[PDB]
Formats: sequence, structure tokens, C-alpha cells
Amino acid sequence: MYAVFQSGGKQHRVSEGQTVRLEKLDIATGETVEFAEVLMIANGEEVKIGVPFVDGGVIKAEVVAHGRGEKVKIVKFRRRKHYRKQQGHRQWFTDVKITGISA
Amino acid sequence: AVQQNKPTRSKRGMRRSHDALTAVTSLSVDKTSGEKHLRHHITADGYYRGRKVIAK
Amino acid sequence: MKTFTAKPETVKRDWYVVDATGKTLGRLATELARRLRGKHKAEYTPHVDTGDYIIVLNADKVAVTGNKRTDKVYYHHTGHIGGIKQATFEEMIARRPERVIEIAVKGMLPKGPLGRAMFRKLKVYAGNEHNHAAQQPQVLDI
Amino acid sequence: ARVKRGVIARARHKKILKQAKGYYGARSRVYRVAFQAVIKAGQYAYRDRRQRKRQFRQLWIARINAAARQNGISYSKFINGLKKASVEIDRKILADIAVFDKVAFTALVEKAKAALA
Amino acid sequence: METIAKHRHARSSAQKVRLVADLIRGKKVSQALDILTYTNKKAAVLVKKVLESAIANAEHNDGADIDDLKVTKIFVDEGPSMKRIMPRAKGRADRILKRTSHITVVVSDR
RNA sequence: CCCGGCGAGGGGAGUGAAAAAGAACCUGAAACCGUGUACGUACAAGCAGUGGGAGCACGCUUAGGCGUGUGACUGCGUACC
RNA sequence: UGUAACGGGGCUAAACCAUGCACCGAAGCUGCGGCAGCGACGCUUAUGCGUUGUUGGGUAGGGGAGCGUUCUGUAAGCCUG
Repeated sequence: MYAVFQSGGKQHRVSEGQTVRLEKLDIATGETVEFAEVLMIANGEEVKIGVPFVDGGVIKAEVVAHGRGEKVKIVKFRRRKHYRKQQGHRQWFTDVKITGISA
Repeated sequence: AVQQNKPTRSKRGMRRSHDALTAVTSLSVDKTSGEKHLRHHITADGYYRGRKVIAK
Repeated sequence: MKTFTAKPETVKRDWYVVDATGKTLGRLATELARRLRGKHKAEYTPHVDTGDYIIVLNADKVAVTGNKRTDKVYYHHTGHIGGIKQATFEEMIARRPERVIEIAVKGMLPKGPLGRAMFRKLKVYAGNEHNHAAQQPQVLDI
Repeated sequence: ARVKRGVIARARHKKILKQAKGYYGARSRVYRVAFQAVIKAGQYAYRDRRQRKRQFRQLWIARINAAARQNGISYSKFINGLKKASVEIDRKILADIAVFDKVAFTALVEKAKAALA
Repeated sequence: METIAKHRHARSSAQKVRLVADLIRGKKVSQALDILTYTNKKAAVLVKKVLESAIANAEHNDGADIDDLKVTKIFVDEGPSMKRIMPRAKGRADRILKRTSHITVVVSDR
């Protein structure tokens, strides 16, 4: 199956055995989760539903990696009325592998 | 005036083809002379037309 | 990150020609720029051109006669200081009919080296005769 | 006793000249020219952070409008007629069938006319 | 068999000697005896005396034959310069920077 | 001792842990001078850079989505204390 | 000086009036995910992570909270051929 779902206010497309990066889930590697906010589902033919979200649909996933992401640099400048102050910017990710897709 | 930047190494073009020369294609060998000689000209031991015409 | 992209390189062309009879020299060039850029046949555009050849063969058969024909100016700098040439639309179709569109369509091709790459495909003819009688340009129709 | 600056010696010139790679002439040798070129490189990476988003919309719409005008209709009338249908739209991100499938596109134009008069 | 010979503090500018170095370097390893004796300017006769001394330092080292040898590297480096003076009107002076070079040659049978 | 002009300089020979410590005599980054292999490349318009990224080498690993280098193609782009 | 009084192609609408909806349009406004402080909370600790309220241009200048150097003591130490 091929699906599309909502997680962390962001949308993600997945086929069985694919992996997706979410935002911070504190449970780390080897833990399992299940998602119900599925928008579309297909077997190579899509259900083409006349309503928001798939009834009885679920997606199964396992954590394969976790932690804090790579740092982004943020600096505030002005010329001849001088300042150059730096702001710190880091965010978190959790990488999850899909084990099943059902409806 | 002075060189504001070092040129790209190609810009020596037509000086680079003259920077060291023989200015001849390509000097000849003789049966009784060691160093090579100029076309229609005498060798470094005085040979011309295969015969010795001057002494060193 | 380096996420791979699929680049096509191979192309073959079947040759087309468009009719100018009863059309305006302004909008004919605007439609020809759109057809050379490919926005009737190919999407996005100007990127990755996979189109086909489209030319003009009867460029002298354009419209507007008896009024606003002794009109327009076509000002050009010859390369000799303030030395300038001017024409009319009448004179342009009477002695420059293949070049009057050639000097105007290049100003609406894509910017940078792609403009030259599309201009090399333009090849306009007048008097109903071309050098492509074995290629061979077939009529463009909708 | 004296501090003698050895805690930071050469380290500021290093931090810029290691970022000066591939730059033309003086920009990859002279620290004053390289520092100025690195702040300008920072300006263009700051502008990408605040301008990149625009070029995703420019991919989506260009393929929809060209394929819709090959179907006799303008993008503004197509996208309005598709919103008039309620749902079945899947957002501008998924309109890629405009360059990937003929039948899925003719069925989307039929949905963009379903609720119209 | 490989021999490396250098001549140091030589009374010529390194860049002027580097003009003849490229004319002898490479070119199917066939510029010595081919044009080296017939090349113009005071730099060519210097690098010829170094090259004929390098092959004599090969015959000093091993056997009696050197006919398998060719030149594989030929380079020149800048010697320590001498700040001299020559006066002018008033003066005022000329810089007259006196220069030297270090010439290195490699000859090999491979 | 060898070449050379009983030159100069190197190159052998002998001493030393080490003479890349040999007289200009310990150690030491650079501006200037210069290297070969890989990669790209032989008509082209602007402050000289920046985000994405084919191809190839180099690296490693089921090679299978990610490191080191270069770079086609392409969105953005009139210095500065 | 060289087109030189639509930006330019070009134009009786593509000029100009007001009228109706669509479409493109910023870091705005909203949503989603976060940051820094503080009033109030929830779940928990080699101790902080969420939830909610509320604020976040700043040179002249005033006032705070951290990072770093060298040296004497600790050093009758510790690291070390």
C-alpha cells in the first residue's frame, strides 16, 4: 500500500518499508507507534474518497533514529549604527520506519 | 602604472612561444663533425661540401 | 543532502511550419516566441527543452494594408557613432521580410545563453520557399 | 607578567581564509578582501533562508497552467472551479499528474467543473 | 639507476633560468642533445654544464655506460639576494638588487 | 676523492641518536617563486559570490542515499571600516 | 552624442472611468514546529521536558548575566623523553 498522513501538523507520503522524520518524540530507538490521521490510501489505485480522512485507516511505524538536528546560524547585523548579535537555532527530529499500512 | 592583479597563467601567449629559441628547423648531421650545423653552411671543424675548407 | 535528479540528453525532431497569412506582425512574433520557448507543448519551460523545430515560410503574407502600413520606425545603430537607420512596415515587408521579425523576437527569448540556443532554431523564410525540402516542415495545426 | 596574545594568534585569519576557497584572486589570499567577501556570502545564504520558498510555487503553477491551457481553460478558472467542488483537491503539492498521467488530469478538470453553472 | 645533482648560489636570476627549464622538461624526454647545445641565451649554457656534470656523477657512481639516461625533472629556485647601492643625482639611488639561483636536475634510466 | 676553470657549487668518502644540525651551523606558518594527478573547459557581457544538483574521480559500505574533491544545469545577486 | 516624452515588444483598449469575482503577491495576519524571559500549570529526574498566559528593531546612554588570558600560591604535587 501507498498512503499520505498528518503527523506533527505536517503531511507525509509513505509506502510500506519507507522512513519519515517527525519532530521530538522522547521514547527513542526500537519503540512502536500508530497513526490514524490518514488523508489518502492506495494499492496502486487510490480510494478517491469524497470526504476528509480515511475511515478505519492506520499506519504502523518503529523508531530507527532520534535526537537533536544540525545547528543553523542566525545573526542580526546593521552597518554604521552598529550591532552584530548572534541567536542560537537548533531543533529536534525522530526518524520512524513504516512496518504496515491498513484500512 | 603597476600590475593590479597577477594575470591568468595563459596571458604570456606570444612571449611564451619566444622565451627560449633555436630559431631554426632543425640543423643537420655531418660525417666528420661532432656538433650539428646550419643548412647550406660550414661545420665547427671547417667542413663544407664534405671537404675541410678552414682550420681551428 | 545530494538527492539525485534524472537528466534527459537525447532528442529527435520532426519539423513544423506555421502560417502567417492574415496575421499581425506584432502578435505573430509573440506567438512564435511562446512556441519556440515551448509553452504550447512542454511544461516548465524554459528549463530542459525537449521540443521540436517550428519555422515560418510565408512571412511576407502578414496583414494591415491601406492604413497604418506607412508606419513604425525600426531605429538601428550601425556601429558608426550617432549613425542611425530607420524604416517603415511597408519597406520592411518590401525588402527585409525575413529580418523584420528576427530583430524583434530575440528581445522576448529567455535571458542568458538559452536565448542564443533558441534563436539558432528560429530560421524564418519568405516567398513560400525554404532550404528544408527533405527534412521536411509539415503544417502546425490545432 | 604579560598575556602575549598566543591564545588567539593566527586563529581569526584561519577562520576566514578556510572559508575563502575557490574565490577569485585577492578574495582567496588577502584576509581584508576575504572577510568582506565572506560577510557578502553570508548575506546571500541569509537571503536564500528568506527567499527559497517562492521557487516551489513557481514549479507547481507552471505545470498546471500549461496543461490546463492545453485543455482550453485558464489556471485562475480551473483552481477556483476545483475549490467550488468541496474537498477532492489534495493541495497544489500533488497536481504533478499534469506531467505524469493523462487520465488523472482529465478527471481533475471534470471535478473542476462538477459544481458550476 | 637515478642521479640527482644541484648547483647552488649560481650567478643568474631563477625566473630567467626557468624560461629554458620548460624547453628541456618533457617533450618525449628528447630535448638534451636535440636542441640544448643550440638554444640561445646565457641561461642555456649554465643548465648544459649542470646536466653534463650530473651524467658524469652517474658514471662516477656505477659502471661505464650512461646511454640509457634521460631527464625526468628540471627545476630552479630563488637564491639569497644582496642589497647593493648605486648613487644618482643629489642623491637618491638605484636599488641594483643582485640575485642568485639554485638549479636541480634529475637523470634516470626509467 | 669525482666533475669543473688546482673556480664556485654539488656529489661520494669519514664522525654523530640526528649534519633536511655541515659552517649562511637549533626550531618555525606565510606574502613572492614553483610542482603533478584528478575534475571541468576552447566566442562572450557586469562588485565576481549563494541555495539546489547530473556526470567523474577519491573514500567506505550490500554498494542501495551518503563522506572527500570537482563541476554540467538552474532559483537568487550594483563593494566596505 | 545616439532611438530619447508607453520601461521595452507592442497597443482602440493593452488608453482612461468605476464595477464584480478570480489569480500572482512579504519575514505581515493565522496555523504548524521551536527559541529567550516571566505570571500560572502538567509529566518527571546522573533534571529538566512539555502546556498555557504574555512580551521580543535599537545606534547615544544607563544597568545586569556569562566566556577567556597571563602570573604567584596550592606545587616537597601532577603530566613527561
